[PDB]
Amino acid sequence: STSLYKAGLTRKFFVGGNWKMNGDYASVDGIVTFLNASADNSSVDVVVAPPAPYLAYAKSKLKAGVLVAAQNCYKVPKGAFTGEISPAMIKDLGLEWVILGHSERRHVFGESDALIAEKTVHALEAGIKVVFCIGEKLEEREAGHTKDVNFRQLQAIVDKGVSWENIVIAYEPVWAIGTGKTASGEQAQEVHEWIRAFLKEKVSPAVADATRIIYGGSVTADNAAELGKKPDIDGFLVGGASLKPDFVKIINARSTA
Amino acid sequence: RKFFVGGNWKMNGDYASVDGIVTFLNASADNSSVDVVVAPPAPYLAYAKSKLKAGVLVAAQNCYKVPKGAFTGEISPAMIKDLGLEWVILGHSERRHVFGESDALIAEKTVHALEAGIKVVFCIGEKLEEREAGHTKDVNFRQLQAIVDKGVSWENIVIAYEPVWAIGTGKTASGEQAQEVHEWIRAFLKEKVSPAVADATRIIYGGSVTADNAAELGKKPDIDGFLVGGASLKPDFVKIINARS
Repeated sequence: STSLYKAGLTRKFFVGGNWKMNGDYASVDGIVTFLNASADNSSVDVVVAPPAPYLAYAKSKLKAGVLVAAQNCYKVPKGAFTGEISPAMIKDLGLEWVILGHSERRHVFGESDALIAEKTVHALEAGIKVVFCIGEKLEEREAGHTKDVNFRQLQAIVDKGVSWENIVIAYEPVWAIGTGKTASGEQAQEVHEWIRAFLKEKVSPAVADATRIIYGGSVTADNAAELGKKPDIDGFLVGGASLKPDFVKIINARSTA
Repeated sequence: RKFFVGGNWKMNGDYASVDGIVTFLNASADNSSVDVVVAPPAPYLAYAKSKLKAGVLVAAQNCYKVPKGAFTGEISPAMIKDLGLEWVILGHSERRHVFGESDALIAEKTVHALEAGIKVVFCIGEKLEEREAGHTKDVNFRQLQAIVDKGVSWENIVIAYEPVWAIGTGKTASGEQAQEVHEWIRAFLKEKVSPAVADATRIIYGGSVTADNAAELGKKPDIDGFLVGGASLKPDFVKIINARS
């Protein structure tokens, strides 16, 4: 059940920017410009996810401090899957990150827990790191099933026997995505504590304290500092605000003072 | 109707293998009587566009129904155009049956893509069980009726008939089977749209097309080209492009 003890600050912070279906050469140029000019908050792993057609472009222009990730991928390296990309391609492009299980993939494009778990297992085997997304819908939280949803989504990869060194868990309540309805620091902290409790029992105390757990869902330059006060929130997954200069303010808010 | 040959690389490719394909394609001379389009995986679209001779156009393997928005993992016609491309494959069997894209979603994608000013290779095809049950005509017509219902125009649409049972199995449709379906498709277009559209719309065949059968399939008058998967990854793809030469 939902643990109570707060974690110590023993994990490297993480701030990811998911551009979603946004971007063209000109706008990507603009983003890369403010990202490169930003201070190199070495205390924070910074990752951005451009749409597939702009992955190589972004990597060629970004400073070493900003890593590039794919927004999704499939479960085999090569094959007859029109419209899909694989970890092999991600590696070929010189990238080492991928976002899997994003709310939009699960609820707009119907990706199942099983599929997402298979993708995760394969991506990890390939040597790429994964930002594993989980989260409940408003009706589910109101029915008191926040824990049940997150448990199932996480158990899906535990059952596949994945290792956790290269996994960053992103808790993103569906109701907070692009709605401005940000979870309160308290609400987020309690879910993150529960997630660590889950990891402690399902895996090990070591994994629980080493695994980064970031919050996503209407994170803005104005609430980042406030949310970052919670020891169990190791960073954020940013959507809309990752397309603007405010993304830098969010990174600065998370970095060591 | 000018011959149309498309190469769908599907989820295949890295810089090295893409370079190999670009090499044999660039080595070939252009054929005035054949339009050639290849569809690289999304991460290599720009790379392929910069490396390929002007005679070969690049197409995206899929896209969504809005120009921009919160749809992680999706690309749009706006991006396709920004990349300098003018083609997209929609409704491919793998999207419909492996990733569950509905007839309605595909029709909406098609409407949006055409509105954006890009051309569409609209894919349709029945499964083995549907053909055995006598619904080849029904299934293919239903998939087409979906865009007819949306009121799309057809000047920028190439129809790709690819029976599911013939994809990557080596179980190629015979020339007679394909010709029969393409004739039905034109009848559908002549009735639902117009005689002009029925005669102008290019209908290409896909499903285990190889250098061994392309020449023979190409002799059927209602087949206006091919959509090639596995065979598009090797040099003999050029023999398919020149199927009517």
